Amino acid sequence: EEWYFGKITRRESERLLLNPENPRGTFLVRESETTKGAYCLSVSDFDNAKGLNVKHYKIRKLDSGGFYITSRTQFSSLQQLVAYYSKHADGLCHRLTNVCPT
Repeated sequence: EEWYFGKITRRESERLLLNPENPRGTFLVRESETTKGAYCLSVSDFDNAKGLNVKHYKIRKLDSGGFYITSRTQFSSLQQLVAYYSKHADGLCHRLTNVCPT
């Protein structure tokens, strides 16, 4: 619930995620703006050339009702997806480390 930001836009999610004191891996889950029914996991990242940046991963819907970023790793809920990537990056730009503040 804490990390579910609902109908926040892609750019508003970037504004919040790009706060300079957010550790790398700060994230939120939102409804996708461009794919109705899908969600997005937006994560803060960083590299030493470009600096702070946000990576967006579309979370698409399954026919069983599940969710997935890559079809190779499907979940029965967004809570299960968030718990999984908080445990290990498994291909994400970085492990989910902190829920995006306020």
